Amino acid sequence: SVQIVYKPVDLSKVTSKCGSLGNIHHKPGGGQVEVKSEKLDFKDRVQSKIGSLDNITHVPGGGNKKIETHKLTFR
Amino acid sequence: SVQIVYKPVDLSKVTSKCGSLGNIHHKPGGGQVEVKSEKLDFKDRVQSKIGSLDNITHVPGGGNKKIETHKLTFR
Amino acid sequence: SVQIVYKPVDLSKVTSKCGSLGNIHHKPGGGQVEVKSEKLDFKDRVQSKIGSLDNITHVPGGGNKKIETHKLTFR
Amino acid sequence: SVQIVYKPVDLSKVTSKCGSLGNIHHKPGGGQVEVKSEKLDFKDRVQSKIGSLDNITHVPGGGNKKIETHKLTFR
Amino acid sequence: SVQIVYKPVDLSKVTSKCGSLGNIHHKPGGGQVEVKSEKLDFKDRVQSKIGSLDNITHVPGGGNKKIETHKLTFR
Amino acid sequence: SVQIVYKPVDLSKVTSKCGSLGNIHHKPGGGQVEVKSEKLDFKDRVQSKIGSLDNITHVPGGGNKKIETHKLTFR
Amino acid sequence: SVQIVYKPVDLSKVTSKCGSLGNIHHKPGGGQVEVKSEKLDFKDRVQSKIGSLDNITHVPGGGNKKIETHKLTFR
Repeated sequence: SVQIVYKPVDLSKVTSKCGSLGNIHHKPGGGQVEVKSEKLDFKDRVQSKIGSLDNITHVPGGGNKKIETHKLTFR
Repeated sequence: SVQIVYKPVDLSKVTSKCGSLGNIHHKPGGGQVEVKSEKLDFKDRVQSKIGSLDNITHVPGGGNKKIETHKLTFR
Repeated sequence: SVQIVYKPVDLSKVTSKCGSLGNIHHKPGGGQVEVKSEKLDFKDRVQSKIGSLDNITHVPGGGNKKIETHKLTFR
Repeated sequence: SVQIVYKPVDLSKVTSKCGSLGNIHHKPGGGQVEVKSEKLDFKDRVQSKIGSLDNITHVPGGGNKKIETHKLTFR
Repeated sequence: SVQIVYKPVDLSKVTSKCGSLGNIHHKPGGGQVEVKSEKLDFKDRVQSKIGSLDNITHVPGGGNKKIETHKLTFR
Repeated sequence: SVQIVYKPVDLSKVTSKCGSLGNIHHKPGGGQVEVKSEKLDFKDRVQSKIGSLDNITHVPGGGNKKIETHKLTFR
Repeated sequence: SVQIVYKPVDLSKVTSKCGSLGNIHHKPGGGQVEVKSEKLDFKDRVQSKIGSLDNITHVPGGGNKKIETHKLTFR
């Protein structure tokens, strides 16, 4: 016989108090990109950017992240 | 015989108090992109950007994320 | 017989008090990128950027992260 | 017979009090990148940047991180 | 008494033989311009551009110029 | 008495033989310009560009120039 | 009495034989310019660029120049 008991408890807390965020300026002068890739062959769970000129301004009032992977494997 | 008990408890908290967000400016001068890719062949769960000139201004009042993958596998 | 009891407790705390964020300026003069890659062949859980000219301004009021991987494997 | 009891307790605390953040300026003059890679072959859990000219301005009011990997393996 | 004789002779020649002109490509990625000029005051024979984002493709089969200012001033 | 004789002779020649001009490519990634000029005051024969992001592709089959200023001043 | 005789002779020659011009590529990654000039005051025969991000591709089949200033001044 086998018994497995997986009873994790999480009363955890992730938080911020953040006042004014204010004067965020993001002013990029524009570059230049070239790519040559005579053939491509992607096959499983692939994430790809091949050519890109990508600006982001990401200004979250909180932006608090909490990743909580569980895995229970029996064989 | 086998018994498995998977009883995780989560009373967890993810939070922000964020005041004014205010003057976010995102003013990108526009680049230039070229790609040559004489053939492509994508086959399973592929995410792809091949050529791109992509600006984002992402300004969430909260933006708090909480990812909670469970997996229980028996064989 | 076997008994396994996996009962972790987490009352943990991740936090910030952050006042004004204020004058963040991000003003990049635009570069130049070239790539030649006569063939590519990606096959499992691949993350790829092949050519890129990517600016980010990431200004989270909190931005507190908490990664909590569990794994219980029985054989 | 076997008994395993995995009962870690974590009442831990990760924190900051951070006043004004203020005048962060990030003004990069734009470089130049070239890559030649006549063929590529990626196969498992690969993270790759092949050519890149990437600026980041990451200004989190908190930015406190807490990584908590557990693993319990029985054979 | 005074005599002035202004008898310049010009049998001059300005010329080109120019075959095919062919594949001129002019593909500009679009910039960004800002100007602040709280007051302006222009007064004689002024040529001005104050803000501009101006592309030209000027492809004259000849384009030969010949400027020939004379001036004779007596007092 | 006075005599002045101004009899310049010009049988001069300016020339080119130029075959094919061919593959001229002009592909500028787009910059970024800012100007602050709280007041301006221009007054005689002024040529001015105050802010500008200006591309030119000037491909004359000849483009031969010949400037020939004369001036005769008597007092 | 006075006699002045100004009889310059110019049978001069300016020339080129130039075959194919061919593969001229001009691919600038885009910069960034800022100017602050709290007041300006221009007054005679002024040529000015105050802020600029200016690309030129000037590909003349000939481009031969010939400047020939004369001046005769009597007092």
